Amino acid sequence: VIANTNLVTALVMGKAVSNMDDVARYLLGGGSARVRADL
Amino acid sequence: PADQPVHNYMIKRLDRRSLNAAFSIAVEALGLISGENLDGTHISSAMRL
Repeated sequence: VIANTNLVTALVMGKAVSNMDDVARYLLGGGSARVRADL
Repeated sequence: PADQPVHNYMIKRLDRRSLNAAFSIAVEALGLISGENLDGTHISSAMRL
Protein backbone atom coordinates (compact mmCIF):
# COMPACT_ATOMS: atom_id res chain seq x y z
CA VAL A 1 0.00 0.00 0.00
CA ILE A 2 0.92 3.69 -0.14
CA ALA A 3 0.84 5.43 3.22
CA ASN A 4 2.62 8.03 5.36
CA THR A 5 5.67 8.32 3.17
CA ASN A 6 4.41 7.29 -0.27
CA LEU A 7 1.14 9.10 0.48
CA VAL A 8 2.40 12.70 0.48
CA THR A 9 4.74 11.61 -2.32
CA ALA A 10 2.03 10.42 -4.71
CA LEU A 11 -0.20 13.33 -3.73
CA VAL A 12 2.07 16.34 -4.30
CA MET A 13 4.76 14.90 -6.58
CA GLY A 14 3.06 12.41 -8.88
CA LYS A 15 5.27 9.35 -8.41
CA ALA A 16 5.80 6.84 -5.61
CA VAL A 17 8.54 4.25 -5.11
CA SER A 18 7.84 0.80 -3.69
CA ASN A 19 10.28 0.39 -0.77
CA MET A 20 10.29 4.01 0.34
CA ASP A 21 10.56 3.35 4.09
CA ASP A 22 13.86 1.50 3.66
CA VAL A 23 15.55 4.14 1.50
CA ALA A 24 14.26 6.82 3.87
CA ARG A 25 15.57 5.12 7.02
CA TYR A 26 18.85 4.54 5.18
CA LEU A 27 19.54 8.00 3.72
CA LEU A 28 18.86 9.79 7.01
CA GLY A 29 19.68 7.47 9.90
CA GLY A 30 16.33 8.22 11.56
CA GLY A 31 3.14 -20.76 8.20
CA SER A 32 1.78 -22.60 5.17
CA ALA A 33 -0.57 -25.48 4.36
CA ARG A 34 -0.30 -28.83 2.60
CA VAL A 35 -2.06 -29.84 -0.62
CA ARG A 36 -1.59 -32.71 -3.04
CA ALA A 37 0.34 -32.31 -6.29
CA ASP A 38 2.56 -34.28 -8.69
CA LEU A 39 6.23 -33.68 -7.91
CA PRO B 1 -64.78 84.09 -6.14
CA ALA B 2 -62.37 82.24 -3.88
CA ASP B 3 -61.70 78.50 -4.01
CA GLN B 4 -61.90 75.57 -1.66
CA PRO B 5 -58.78 73.77 -0.41
CA VAL B 6 -58.06 70.81 -2.66
CA HIS B 7 -57.44 67.17 -1.76
CA ASN B 8 -56.16 64.19 -3.73
CA TYR B 9 -55.07 60.59 -3.27
CA MET B 10 -52.82 58.31 -5.31
CA ILE B 11 -51.21 54.87 -5.36
CA LYS B 12 -47.99 53.47 -6.82
CA ARG B 13 -47.76 49.79 -7.66
CA LEU B 14 -44.75 47.53 -7.18
CA ASP B 15 -42.59 45.74 -9.74
CA ARG B 16 -40.93 42.34 -9.69
CA ARG B 17 -37.21 41.64 -10.12
CA SER B 18 -35.04 38.69 -9.18
CA LEU B 19 -31.49 37.47 -8.73
CA ASN B 20 -29.91 34.13 -9.58
CA ALA B 21 -26.52 32.45 -9.89
CA ALA B 22 -25.36 29.04 -11.09
CA PHE B 23 -23.40 26.75 -8.79
CA SER B 24 -22.48 23.71 -10.90
CA ILE B 25 -20.52 20.80 -9.43
CA ALA B 26 -19.29 17.81 -11.40
CA VAL B 27 -19.93 14.07 -11.32
CA GLU B 28 -16.34 13.05 -10.54
CA ALA B 29 -16.58 14.92 -7.21
CA LEU B 30 -20.27 14.22 -6.60
CA GLY B 31 -19.35 10.54 -6.39
CA LEU B 32 -16.78 11.49 -3.73
CA ILE B 33 -19.00 13.70 -1.54
CA SER B 34 -21.86 11.23 -1.09
CA GLY B 35 -19.43 8.36 -0.46
CA GLU B 36 -20.82 6.17 -3.24
CA ASN B 37 -17.57 6.28 -5.22
CA LEU B 38 -15.60 6.31 -1.96
CA ASP B 39 -12.94 3.60 -1.70
CA GLY B 40 -11.27 2.16 1.36
CA THR B 41 -7.77 3.57 0.97
CA HIS B 42 -5.47 6.24 2.34
CA ILE B 43 -5.55 8.10 -0.99
CA SER B 44 -9.29 8.46 -1.67
CA SER B 45 -9.63 10.21 1.71
CA ALA B 46 -7.39 13.05 0.52
CA MET B 47 -9.30 13.46 -2.74
CA ARG B 48 -12.51 13.62 -0.70
CA LEU B 49 -10.99 16.31 1.52
